[PDB]
Amino acid sequence: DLNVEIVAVERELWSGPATFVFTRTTAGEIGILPRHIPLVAQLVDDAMVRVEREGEDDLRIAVDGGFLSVTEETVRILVENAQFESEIDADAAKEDAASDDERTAAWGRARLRALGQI
Amino acid sequence: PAIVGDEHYRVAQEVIRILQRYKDLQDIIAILGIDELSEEDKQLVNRARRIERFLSQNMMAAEQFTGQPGSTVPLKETIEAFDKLTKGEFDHLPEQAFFLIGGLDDLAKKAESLGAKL
Amino acid sequence: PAIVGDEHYRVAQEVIRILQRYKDLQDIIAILGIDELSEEDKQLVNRARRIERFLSQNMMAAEQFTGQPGSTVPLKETIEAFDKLTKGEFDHLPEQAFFLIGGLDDLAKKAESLGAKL
Amino acid sequence: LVSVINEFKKGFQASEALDPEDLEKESVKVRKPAP
Amino acid sequence: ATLRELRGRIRSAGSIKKITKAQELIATSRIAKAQARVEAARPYAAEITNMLTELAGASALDHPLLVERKQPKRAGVLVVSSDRGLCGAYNANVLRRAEELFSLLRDEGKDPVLYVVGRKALGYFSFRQRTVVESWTGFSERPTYENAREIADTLVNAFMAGADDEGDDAGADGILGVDELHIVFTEFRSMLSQTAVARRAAPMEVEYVGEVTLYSFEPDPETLFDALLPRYIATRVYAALLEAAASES
Repeated sequence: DLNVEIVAVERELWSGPATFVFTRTTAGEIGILPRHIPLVAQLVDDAMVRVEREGEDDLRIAVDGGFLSVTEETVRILVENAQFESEIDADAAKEDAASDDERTAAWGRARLRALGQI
Repeated sequence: PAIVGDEHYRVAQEVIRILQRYKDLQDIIAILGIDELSEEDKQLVNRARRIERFLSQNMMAAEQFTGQPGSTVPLKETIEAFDKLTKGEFDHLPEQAFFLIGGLDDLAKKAESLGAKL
Repeated sequence: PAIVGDEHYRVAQEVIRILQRYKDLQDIIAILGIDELSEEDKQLVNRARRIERFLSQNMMAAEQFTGQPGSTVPLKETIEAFDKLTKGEFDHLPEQAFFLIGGLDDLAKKAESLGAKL
Repeated sequence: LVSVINEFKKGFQASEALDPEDLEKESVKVRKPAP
Repeated sequence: ATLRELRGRIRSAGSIKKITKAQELIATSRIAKAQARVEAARPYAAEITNMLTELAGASALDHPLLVERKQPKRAGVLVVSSDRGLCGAYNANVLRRAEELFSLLRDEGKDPVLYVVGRKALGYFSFRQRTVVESWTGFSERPTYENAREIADTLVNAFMAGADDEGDDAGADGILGVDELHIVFTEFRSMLSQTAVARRAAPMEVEYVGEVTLYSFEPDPETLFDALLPRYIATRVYAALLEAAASES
């Protein structure tokens, strides 16, 4: 298996084993499996991370300022900010989406994608 | 309370309590400044300064010393005004608006003259 | 001013004002030091400490106790030196450079000995 | 008097060094050797 | 009435003593919190350092953020100070370090363009009449990554705008930038020792070593390097802010 570490600037948010790490880099959607080759990529502005763990429900994380680093022994996602699916509130995400401010619009779109409404 | 009634006694006791606390805090304010007081203590200090200014009054016999004609305040108006003051209903008015005046009408007129609305 | 002239009197009054302000600030300085003072007050306190040290002098009769020969300072040099000190032309020099010396030449020599340039 | 004061106000005239070694710099580490 | 005033002074001194003791204990707790925050911030700094180092190792080190300007004449300087003033010599030491940095820059034929974090430095430079391009206040006690991101964005934008500047002219930008970015803050070396230091955030001179599966970057190593260098600058600014908060406590 592969160990995933979702780390924020202020603190390390999440850390644990997983089975499939989906995300959307600038080039395009990427799915990391246990022995993926080493890689460094930049997550898109409104990126989203989906961690499929062993014997557990998937974890959806909205990511802001994301960066992905695969090392064949652990996947490390460095995020300026992030929010788990449970913590994300729908109404605020809708309000902040489709905003002129590019940063808040990207954050809102990432929250929408993490929730499931896309 | 038996003689002057519950309302008068309660308002007077609240005024005395606020002024006593302000007297206690005066030295701390002098040395370390007001900014180092708790928010509730800052509120109490502002209320106490306004109350102590409002206890002053332009007297009929004081005109010869100030040129300002004196004023008289009915007891009911005094009790109501100090009840309002002890609740912070005039906290938005400048303290100078409370200096050497009569009732609440005088307070409103002076506050308007000083650029504030009662 | 009618006797000692306007320049002497003005310099003396300025020195007295600075020293009086320092004496007033002593109460705050005792507890919190010079760090809580305003920028004006910090500058004045440094000026006052240097002035109070410069009012000292190596006396002729003191040679018996210290072995250091005393010094004579002409009144014109005294007025000029204290005018410069109150203006703030020696604030960079260390405090001790002003201690137990004569005129401005002695101040320059002692400051150079201590490291500061003058 | 107010007018005179306004006119007068219109006419009235009022009145060491850091060591370069002490300055630690932000460096970009690189595995590769120098050029 | 000497005895009466003496008793009043005794009461005042007792109240001041009580307040100061309480503030000292609260400051102890806040030191604990600030150190915890520094530890929490450490791992992201380590990981981003490693990632940026790899990107540099697999890319050309010619970013405009890593090249020293030609005949530089300006230097951005960010002085980090506190908001509250009951710290003893914190602000004084920081501002003394800043003045020494200004002297060094002036001896190096540069002009300091000043940015301030906190209110005490604002007051100091207002008294000195030194101009402050921008000031951020109200978070020195507990800074977040957003504040550091904003500060780093402003500083890097000024630095980039300085690339096209020619002499005193802003160049095609219309903005007169700077040739360097320095940070003057207080390091929390240990509970006993706090040291004010000046640090050049930009430009970042390259440190080389001989040696230590190559990494597979996408889309391009240079694009990732360009998109990550500002992130690293923001991370360094945030670390400086956290250390400044701990030192202030």
